[PDB]
Amino acid sequence: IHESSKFIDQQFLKLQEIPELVPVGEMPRNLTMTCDRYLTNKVIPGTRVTIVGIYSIYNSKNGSGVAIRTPYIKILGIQSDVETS
Amino acid sequence: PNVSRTIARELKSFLLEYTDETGRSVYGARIRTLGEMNSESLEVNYRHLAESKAILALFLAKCPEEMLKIFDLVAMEATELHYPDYARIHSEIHVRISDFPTIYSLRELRESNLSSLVRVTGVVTRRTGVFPQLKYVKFNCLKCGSILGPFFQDSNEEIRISFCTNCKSKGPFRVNGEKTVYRNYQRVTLQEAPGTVPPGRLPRHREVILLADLVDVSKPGEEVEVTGIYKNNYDGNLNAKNGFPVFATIIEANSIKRREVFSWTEEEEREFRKISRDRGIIDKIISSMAPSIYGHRDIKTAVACSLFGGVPKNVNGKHSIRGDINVLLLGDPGTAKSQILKYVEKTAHRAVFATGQGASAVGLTASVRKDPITKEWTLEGGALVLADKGVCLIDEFDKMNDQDRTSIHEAMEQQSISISKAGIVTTLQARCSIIAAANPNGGRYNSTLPLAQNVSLTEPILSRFDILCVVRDLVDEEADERLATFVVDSHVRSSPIPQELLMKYIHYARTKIYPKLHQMDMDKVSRVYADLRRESISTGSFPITVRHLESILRIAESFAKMRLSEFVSSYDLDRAIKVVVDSFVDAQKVSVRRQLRRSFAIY
Amino acid sequence: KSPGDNIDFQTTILSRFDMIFIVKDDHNEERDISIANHVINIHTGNANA
Amino acid sequence: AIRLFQASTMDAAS
Amino acid sequence: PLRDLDSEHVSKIVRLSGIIISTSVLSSRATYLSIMCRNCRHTTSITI
Amino acid sequence: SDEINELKEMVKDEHIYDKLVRSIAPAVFGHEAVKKGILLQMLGGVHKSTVEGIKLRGDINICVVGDPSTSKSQFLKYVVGFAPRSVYTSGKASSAAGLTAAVVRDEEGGDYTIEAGALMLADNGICCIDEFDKMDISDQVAIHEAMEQQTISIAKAGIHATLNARTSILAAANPVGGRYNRKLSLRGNLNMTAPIMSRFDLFFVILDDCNEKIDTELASHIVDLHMKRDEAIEPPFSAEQLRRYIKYARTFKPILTKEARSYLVEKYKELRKDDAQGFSRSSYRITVRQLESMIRLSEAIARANCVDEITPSFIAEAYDLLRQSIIRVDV
Amino acid sequence: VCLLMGGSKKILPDGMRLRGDINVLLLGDPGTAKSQLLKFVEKVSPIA
Ligand SMILES: Nc1ncnc2c1ncn2[C@@H]1O[C@H](COP(=O)(O)OP(=O)(O)O)[C@@H](O)[C@H]1O
Ligand SMILES: Nc1ncnc2c1ncn2[C@@H]1O[C@H](COP(=O)(O)OP(=O)(O)O)[C@@H](O)[C@H]1O
Ligand SMILES: Nc1ncnc2c1ncn2[C@@H]1O[C@H](COP(=O)(O)OP(=O)(O)O)[C@@H](O)[C@H]1O
Repeated sequence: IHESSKFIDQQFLKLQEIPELVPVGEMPRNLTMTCDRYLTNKVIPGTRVTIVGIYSIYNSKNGSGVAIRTPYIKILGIQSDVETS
Repeated sequence: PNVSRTIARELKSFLLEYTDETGRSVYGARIRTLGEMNSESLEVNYRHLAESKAILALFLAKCPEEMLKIFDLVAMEATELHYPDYARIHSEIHVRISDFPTIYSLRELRESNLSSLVRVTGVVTRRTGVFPQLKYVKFNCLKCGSILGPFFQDSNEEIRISFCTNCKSKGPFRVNGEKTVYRNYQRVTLQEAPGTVPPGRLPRHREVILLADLVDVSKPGEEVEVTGIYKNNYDGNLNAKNGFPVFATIIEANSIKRREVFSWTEEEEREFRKISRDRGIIDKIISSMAPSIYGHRDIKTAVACSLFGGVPKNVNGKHSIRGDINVLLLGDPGTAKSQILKYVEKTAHRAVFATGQGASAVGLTASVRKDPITKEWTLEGGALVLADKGVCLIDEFDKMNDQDRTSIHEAMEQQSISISKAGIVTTLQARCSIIAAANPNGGRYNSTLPLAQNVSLTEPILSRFDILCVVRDLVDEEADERLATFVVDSHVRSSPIPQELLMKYIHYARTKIYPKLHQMDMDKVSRVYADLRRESISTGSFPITVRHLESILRIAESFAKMRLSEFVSSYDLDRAIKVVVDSFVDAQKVSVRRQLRRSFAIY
Repeated sequence: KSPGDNIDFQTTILSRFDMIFIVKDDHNEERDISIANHVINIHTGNANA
Repeated sequence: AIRLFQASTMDAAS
Repeated sequence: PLRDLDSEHVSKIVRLSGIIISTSVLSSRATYLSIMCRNCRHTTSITI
Repeated sequence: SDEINELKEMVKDEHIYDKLVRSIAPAVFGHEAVKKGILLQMLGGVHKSTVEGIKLRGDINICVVGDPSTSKSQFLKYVVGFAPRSVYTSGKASSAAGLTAAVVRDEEGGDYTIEAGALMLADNGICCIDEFDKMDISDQVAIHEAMEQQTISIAKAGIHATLNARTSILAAANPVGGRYNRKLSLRGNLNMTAPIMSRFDLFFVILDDCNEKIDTELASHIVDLHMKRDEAIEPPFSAEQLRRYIKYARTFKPILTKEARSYLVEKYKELRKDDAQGFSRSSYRITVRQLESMIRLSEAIARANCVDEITPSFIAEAYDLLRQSIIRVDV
Repeated sequence: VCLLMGGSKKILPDGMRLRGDINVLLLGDPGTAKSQLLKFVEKVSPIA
């Protein structure tokens, strides 16, 4: 029943390492984030951040194998750079 | 089966009492070393194991798979009788072996080789990121409560979890996040080393798998060695094919051997310091800076200077000026102008080669680009961002499309690249020293006309470059002698510091020391500027400006770094002033001959 | 040359702009030593800071 | 302000 | 460093820094959802 | 065994060089320059060492230039005809890769299978391209990447790669107006970009001008060709044997330790001085890369004559060769 | 200084609105430090 049910929000940020360093040879790797409720919209893309979170795992669908599971970071919580702007 | 319950014992004897080279057990030392280093990876020479008992080695040949499962357990209990508390951490030590020719290069392998241990060589190509692997698998079930406990699976199966715990159904099994432990995993596409190719056949991709401590150790653009177990696995359905039945092959890698990581160290630095004390070390270094070119004393001097450093140096709290030396190396067809900068890519810590454009990746302009195959959009820097704090190396400015030109200009100007597309909006920070190779318009020396007239690059972009190295000349008898002997000497083949200690020297000094001038006696410089300025206005335009003063100071303190001097001295000034002043001289039109006569007191 | 006429073929730019400052550098040993010495002060010993 | 902008006019003249 | 993450960090608090490429359209999840059986006409609730 | 006797018979004689030269391209009439120009590609330098380090070149390059109707193409067709491991394209239609690999994806079942193709499928050999002037910018750069870095790096939307091609490139390039322009600098005439220009040593320009003796000889020779009789015109070497001969001559590792190499220096030295003033001469420079060129030329002639450690004389031959290649640029 | 502080801004009817604040040209040969000066303004100004 959708009338009496209460819902919340979820973002899916995606974090890349600073493009500066230090791949030097390669396309720099990134991790996927999930933010619930009050951690949403705190961050504009481009803003340098430092996340405290819980490293973790989901199965998804192989783009892989065998038994490989792609990592992601559940975020609690986020302390931005100040400001930076 | 349990036959091997004999075997494991023997080889651990081979572990523990084995002594060689004046006794002094090597493997006991091996274990005791790791050890507190706690590297959980044990490495065994195949020569030793072949020597003591051959059937061991041959059972490494036939089926190494379960063999290593025999080996590692008892390796562990041995480690435990060595360390009582080690059973608690890492729980397992699996072994890398060492040396087993073969040496199947890459291309030649057949089904006779699969499942059997095989060593392979080849160049690392682009490789996937790091992923977790299940290791100990555990199931919370559903109706039958918990925890059902850890199981071992697998490489690579992870199945089938048939029947357990009440039931076994229908409240059947779902893996959980907690109390399941994972191990790192990576794929490396390894292709045949392009050097040894027989003519006409193409080097063949073959896929490598890395686990545990092996992960991320290898870097692309390096010929790597792996000692693996060649397998035809998997997935494996591949019920798609059908005809003919065909299984893919995968080298599963046990080990990695580098081609065939540098840092300063206490003994090496305490040794080191005594070398930097002599004054002539500078000249020695310059002479060491570009060995195979035979070069010039000047054009190498610039290189050394800019490569070696400067001081940033932020004025509280506003502007940092610039702490780098941008070398415009203005070449000439047939002059070494390319090769020199190539040296810099080998020696320097962080050094990047962007070529002109077209391109040899990276391509000099930060842009957010859709990824290969199907992937999310990753941000990427140009050469500039990538090379930050390091040395950016560009050649043939003249061939660059304006789209890049603006990027370089911006980078030099504000020391940062700003990117506004697509939704991503930032300023990345590239502090790079730019070293450039440029090609004069048309001929070797296009005109008596000034440098700015000599070459296409506009004057304002050029003004950003402090040091201009012009190369010449008209045919000289002796110079052609001297050169030709050197070149011929090179092709026929078929005092300066060792390259390694200099390429450490530079990094060392850049990290540790920050030289500084003292206000008291250096007022002289001001006078010098005047002495240069006015008298230079009578002939030639402009180029001189207070910028061109500042470069004096900065270059000087670079030399102060080579001296490891901690402060600026008059010698350093002498060196610098000679550098910048001769730079300015050599840019001007032939009327600059008239200039030369006042250079004497500056000399 | 005429003060305008600088930007492209058109002065209209300069018309839109309110405050236009032509800056000149001429060499005067007094002033040149002033500016120079000032910069020597700027780099370090940070005495200016 | 008048004189400041006057300096600007002096800049317009040269 | 984002480059370095061991598999021993799984389900443990890990802190790291980087630059966000992209953030995504908001989605909605249910913390409290009252449910009903269609035939049984029974009513319940699940609160996550 | 039975043939090696013939091979010996070839190396013994003092004329077999001249026999080679005259016997190369029967169809073509004279010019004597581009004969040597063609053969000396088949027989390449040491292309090895000097380490630590970067490796020397090695191989060779030529670009034939001239007013059309000069049958510059007949050479080409003769090379694709004669020597194995030779690809012929007419590019402008290269179109792109073409001279490089696709790479082929998918397969299926993992893909990363590589197309041959064009340039690279001819490896350690002579690739022949007509009309550099028609292929514009895009591919020429790729060719430069082939003749500079010596390697072909390939990454497309998928598996990154590096594939070696070590090759000689024979091109035929028509002038801006299809003519000379004798008075113009060759630098300005050929109309290809500088970096690829400086890697081709050397050009062997031909222009045809009317001389009634030669004219009569042409008409005679051509009508001869279109006559089934007499087709009796024959080279001193048969097209079949010249291959086994060459392949034999390829197995040599000519190396000059000889200190007569000192002489070469003055020769290099003799070359630039007279060519320094005026600058309005054919320069060039003469670039050190030409000193570097004299080497591979020397070793080429060593390959030719089976002689090891060569002679200062052969050096002088390569030398004069380069000289006329220069003077043709003078006017 | 007089630039950063903005100026008279007028929304007066009709829809025409006069603006602030002005413009500044630093044009001249190098050694003017103008290109550095701009970095400074960039620092000071609240949003720049
Ligand atoms: N004096 C010399 N000694 C040794 N090698 C030289 C000398 N002069 C030039 N070279 C070689 O010739 C090459 C010239 O290439 P270069 O003209 O620098 O390339 P580009 O014209 O594309 O910038 C260089 O790679 C260099 O190695
Ligand atoms: N010396 C020669 N030997 C053989 N054929 C020649 C010679 N000179 C001219 N020809 C004739 O000229 C034609 C080739 O023209 P060509 O010079 O190749 O034109 P393009 O320069 O456009 O390639 C051939 O058909 C050939 O019959
Ligand atoms: N009055 C000044 N005080 C301090 N530094 C100055 C002054 N005038 C010029 N400079 C120097 O000039 C440089 C700025 O150059 P600039 O004139 O902005 O170049 P451009 O005008 O071509 O942009 C700075 O390095 C700065 O050190």
